Amino acid sequence: PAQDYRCQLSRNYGKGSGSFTNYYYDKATSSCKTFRYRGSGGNGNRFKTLEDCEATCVTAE
Repeated sequence: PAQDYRCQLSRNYGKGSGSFTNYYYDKATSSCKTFRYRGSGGNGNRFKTLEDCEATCVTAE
């Protein structure tokens, strides 16, 4: 669960200014969940889908 920093990076949080809603890999649950991404200040490892996120992070390990 740490092949590369692409399985780490930042999540920021995702309050939302315009809200896009993408996924991010939350390393408190070690799984991909969603977040508004904010839009204007989304400083995180954005993932379009969790199946994409899980692919690299969760399944490539």
